[PDB]
Amino acid sequence: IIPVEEENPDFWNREAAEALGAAKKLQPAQTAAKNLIIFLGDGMGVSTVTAARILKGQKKDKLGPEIPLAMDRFPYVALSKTYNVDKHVPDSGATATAYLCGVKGNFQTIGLSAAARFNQCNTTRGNEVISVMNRAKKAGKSVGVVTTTRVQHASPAGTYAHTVNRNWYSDADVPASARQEGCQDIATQLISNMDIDVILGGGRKYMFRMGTPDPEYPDDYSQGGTRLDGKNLVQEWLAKRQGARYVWNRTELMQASLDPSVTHLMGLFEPGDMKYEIHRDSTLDPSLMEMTEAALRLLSRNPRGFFLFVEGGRIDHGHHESRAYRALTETIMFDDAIERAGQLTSEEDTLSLVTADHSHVFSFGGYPLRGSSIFGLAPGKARDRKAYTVLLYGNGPGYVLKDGARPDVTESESGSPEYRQQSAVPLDEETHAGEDVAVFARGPQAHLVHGVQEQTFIAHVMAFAACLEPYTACDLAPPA
Amino acid sequence: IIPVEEENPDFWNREAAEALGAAKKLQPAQTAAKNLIIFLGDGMGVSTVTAARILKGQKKDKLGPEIPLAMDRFPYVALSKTYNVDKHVPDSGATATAYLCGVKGNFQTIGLSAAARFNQCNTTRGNEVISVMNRAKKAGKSVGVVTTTRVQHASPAGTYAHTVNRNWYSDADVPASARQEGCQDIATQLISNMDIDVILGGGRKYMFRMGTPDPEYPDDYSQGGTRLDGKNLVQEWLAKRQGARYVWNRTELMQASLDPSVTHLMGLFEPGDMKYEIHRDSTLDPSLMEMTEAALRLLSRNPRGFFLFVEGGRIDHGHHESRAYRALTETIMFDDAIERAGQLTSEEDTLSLVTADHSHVFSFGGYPLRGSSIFGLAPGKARDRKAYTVLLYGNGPGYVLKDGARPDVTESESGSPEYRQQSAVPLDEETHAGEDVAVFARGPQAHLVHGVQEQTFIAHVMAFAACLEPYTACDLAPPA
Ligand SMILES: *[C@@H]1O[C@H](CO)[C@@H](O)[C@H](O)[C@H]1NC(C)=O
Ligand SMILES: *[C@@H]1O[C@H](CO)[C@@H](O)[C@H](O)[C@H]1NC(C)=O
Ligand SMILES: *[C@@H]1O[C@H](CO)[C@@H](O)[C@H](O)[C@H]1NC(C)=O
Ligand SMILES: *[C@@H]1O[C@H](CO)[C@@H](O)[C@H](O)[C@H]1NC(C)=O
Ligand SMILES: [Ca+2]
Ligand SMILES: [Ca+2]
Ligand SMILES: [Mg+2]
Ligand SMILES: [Mg+2]
Ligand SMILES: [Zn+2]
Ligand SMILES: [Zn+2]
Ligand SMILES: [Zn+2]
Ligand SMILES: [Zn+2]
Repeated sequence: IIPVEEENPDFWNREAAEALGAAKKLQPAQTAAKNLIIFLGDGMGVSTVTAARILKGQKKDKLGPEIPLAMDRFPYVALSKTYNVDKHVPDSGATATAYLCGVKGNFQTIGLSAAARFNQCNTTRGNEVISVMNRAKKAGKSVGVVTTTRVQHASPAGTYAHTVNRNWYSDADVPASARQEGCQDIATQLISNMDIDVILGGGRKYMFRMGTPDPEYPDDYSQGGTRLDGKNLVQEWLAKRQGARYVWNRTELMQASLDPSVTHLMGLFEPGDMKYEIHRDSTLDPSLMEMTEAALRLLSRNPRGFFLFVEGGRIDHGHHESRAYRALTETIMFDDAIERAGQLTSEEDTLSLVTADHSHVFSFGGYPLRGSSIFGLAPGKARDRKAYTVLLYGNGPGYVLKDGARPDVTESESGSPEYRQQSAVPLDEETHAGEDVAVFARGPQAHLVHGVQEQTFIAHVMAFAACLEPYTACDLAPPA
Repeated sequence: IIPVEEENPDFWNREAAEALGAAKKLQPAQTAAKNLIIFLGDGMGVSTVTAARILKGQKKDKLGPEIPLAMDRFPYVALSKTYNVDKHVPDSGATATAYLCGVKGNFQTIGLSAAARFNQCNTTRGNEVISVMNRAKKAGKSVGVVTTTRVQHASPAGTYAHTVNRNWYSDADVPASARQEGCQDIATQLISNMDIDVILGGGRKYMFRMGTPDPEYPDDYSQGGTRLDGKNLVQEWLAKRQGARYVWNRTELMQASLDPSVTHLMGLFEPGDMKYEIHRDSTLDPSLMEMTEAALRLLSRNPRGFFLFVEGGRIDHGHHESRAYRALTETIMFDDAIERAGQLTSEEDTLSLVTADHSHVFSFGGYPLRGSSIFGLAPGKARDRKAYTVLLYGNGPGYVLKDGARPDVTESESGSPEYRQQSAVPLDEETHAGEDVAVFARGPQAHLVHGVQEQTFIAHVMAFAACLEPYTACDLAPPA
């Protein structure tokens, strides 16, 4: 559909004139950031962002691509180079080390330099690299970890842990030799490595001993505690903090977030990862947006400021399933959380960065008409005279041969929330992609986010902006 | 391979400290641009840029992803939204209208507002939108069009033409009704619409009448002239310009580019598009880099400055064939041309933008090791126990079923210049992609290139920077 208003060149000339005016008004801050927020869209590459924008635009009353995402409104953009030291196409652990600790590492390790080796406990020590969140805490700021995955998953773990193996969620996962050598599981590291004021997401199970019924699924044993060392880490965490509260559901989160004197809040809302937003029980579970507001309620009380990590952690998972519907709906909720944080904080004193850890082999093609669904079919048949989707994957589990050929697909099918887009190569899981991802930035020192940078730049600019870390001699005036 | 130096966190800390220093030194110009250069990588999306960087890095003596492209060194980056008014995934014609005329248009039209309709000659008039190159010429600047495609192809045509149909290369292509209605073929528009000082690329055939032997392929009739109206457009062009010279080979280009008193230069080096760089006859044909130097030699003589359009036009073509080897080698040559222009011009007075018209359904995945060839196989077999490549396409002509299944592939095969990477969907041509592309910018007013913008922004910032177009009342000091 051709929007009549866009047929007039003045429509475009007006918009661009407005764009130039706004571009010209941009000025660098001379003041430091009181607060730091990194929003991490896990797997949210450039193709995911554009596709998400179109979907969200249509979710509203619009044609799609012309409607900005909240992240699109951020003034400063850079491209981030995501390679790990040992692999061109990275994982979440070693990219976390880069954008949270400012040092690149090897695939599947977290918070360690590339002198460490994956799954070799005895290469750990000396190679720990401290996150900017850790450094923010050392400087007196409150710190928060918020994600739709397990809080012990690779991305949030980058804020606090150091491990040669991202799979070491609880002691149950650590080989005896590594346990003997003192490599702690991530759940333990979560409560021991540093003080964290707010911890919100999934991952209940790793905190409790085997036999412990999950409170929300007391009749599904696979959801119960996993630990073999007898520890209740929630209880240990509560015991070492006054003002500490633990919640596992939305209503309790709500009460806690408004309760003055709740100073430490741990909200673990599923046994493992939180449900996709489309499957979320809105009585039992907070959305990402709700969790980030809950975090902000508590974190904003500290006069010295805060560091907050907010992850759209299941964007990635949607893409791995090659279910773009799940990837993009997670991305919209991620964008809503970004929008909400923007409503609850000031860019005068808060440096906010939105980025992705890496991308996916996700593409948006065919030649679909303006206003068409992102989940629709490309106009015109493929060379095999069957339809195909505008959304596709390079590889992954949507590769199908139905009696010896690529199957036709219909609009109703292509539009289903369970639909897996086709790929060129069958894999149980679609693969990450190695191309540059965006960094969006607003707030004090956001103008420093520019050009094409190593992913490590994200950690360093945030540390610099807040006068942390090796930049205590930033030469910045106090936050506005 | 793990580079030993990168195992030390100070490697990363040093680099990022250096990055912050450079970021902090960036200052906006208060002066206008004397010169304007747009480098257009046709089809050169974010995945193409990263893949190209890795290849080029290894072409040198390096592991790949850590080595900047010339374009990577540009300080300012924005994301450009490429949708056409009528289609989410655009073509080269209507994106040209956006980044060259500052107005979005409909798919397969050039230099027309979206009030025009494709292939409807009688919707043309009133809807012409004038390019910033045209406006630069009106302001006394010299102007140059340089590309590896036909100079009448959609992208260069955006600098000078206005047509409802990009396929109208010569009069031979225009229906009688449209000819009767006065819609001129692009080759005619090339010589008639405006004065152009330098025209370098392919497209000899459309300039000469049928029967005219091509000078370089006098024994292949399909390469001869196409025109039915009896016109020799080269002769007509030469006749209306003193100092005018026409060349069809590299040695003549060389002589002309150093010949003072050659004031107008038309170099048409193939009948149609120029050969891929890997197939270029270096005695007969100039590379893109060589052509852009030739252009700069002539254009730089004007004291009022110049506008130059330089296109890596066959990046796109490589991707359409799903031959990433051709796409990426074109991208490297495009980057070399950017590097060369940077050597021959000053960022004190030259605004240079590098961008793409749109992307492709090209992805870079698997989990390949550091230092591995971009054309190599992903480590580990696919779910069908056969190898797969790190480079893949969503759709296109690399979709193969060899006796009823996805064929295995070897390293020697994957690395061949003729190799087509696999896709999910068979198409004669791989399809453009609709995700945002990068804009890289350096020079006076380059800092205005920021955030997420409509593609039209590219035209407007360039016009603004040079105080052209509707921005004669820019409020800028004279060029430095
Ligand atoms: C780590 O332990 C393994 C297993 O015994 C051993 O082979 C290796 O040498 C150790 N490396 C270090 C750094 O001690
Ligand atoms: C939420 O958690 C509390 C325990 O803290 C429990 O009493 C309440 O029943 C829970 N709500 C639901 C709906 O399960
Ligand atoms: C263009 O010409 C066609 C063919 O005769 C006609 O149907 C149509 O109405 C014309 N449109 C305009 C704008 O004159
Ligand atoms: C280049 O063009 C000129 C005509 O301008 C011709 O005399 C010369 O032979 C050409 N060179 C080659 C190698 O064909
Ligand atoms: Ca729950
Ligand atoms: Ca030639
Ligand atoms: Mg994650
Ligand atoms: Mg082109
Ligand atoms: Zn990830
Ligand atoms: Zn992942
Ligand atoms: Zn194109
Ligand atoms: Zn194309």
